[PDB]
Amino acid sequence: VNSFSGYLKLTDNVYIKNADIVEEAKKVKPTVVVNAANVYLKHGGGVAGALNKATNNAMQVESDDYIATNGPLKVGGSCVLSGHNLAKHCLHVVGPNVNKGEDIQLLKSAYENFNQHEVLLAPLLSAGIFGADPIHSLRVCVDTVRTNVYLAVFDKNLYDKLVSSFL
Ligand SMILES: O=C1CC[C@@H](c2ccccc2)N1Nc1ncnc2[nH]c(Br)cc12
Repeated sequence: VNSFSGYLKLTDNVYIKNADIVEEAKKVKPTVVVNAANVYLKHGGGVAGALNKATNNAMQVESDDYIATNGPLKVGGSCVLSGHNLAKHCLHVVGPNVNKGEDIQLLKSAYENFNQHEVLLAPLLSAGIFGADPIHSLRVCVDTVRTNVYLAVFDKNLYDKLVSSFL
């Protein structure tokens, strides 16, 4: 039993809700919140910009130190950093950005990072400003993640379409 509330159950382990991931994180304080990161951990917009703003830029300060020490992430890769006031940990995961021309096959590799954590609050990777089809992203999530994932979808119109079309 965990503290997530109001989710529709898609599969044994995948759940979905129309919610702002920022407000959901602030309420649940999950062990792991997933960020829709880029390789430079520059949290300027989309989910990343919103999560970082909610930390009063502390996520960005921590991220800049991480990059100065370790260099950029790989597309499809991840790193674990602090969750600040939102969660215990933030798993920064880099899905391919279609608006940069990156290989959508890397989306499965991106979701594989979730399997290192028993329970996660997460957005749909490569959706939104990353330019991929969110229906496809949900399919890859369901077919790749085996741990318990609670997906927050900000756009209500998109949420209804994802549910109505789910196989
Ligand atoms: O609906 C969706 C589906 C695609 C996803 C997204 C991911 C990265 C960049 C842009 C969009 N997205 N957006 C949010 N998903 C969850 N929580 C959110 N909070 C805010 Br603000 C936006 C937001």
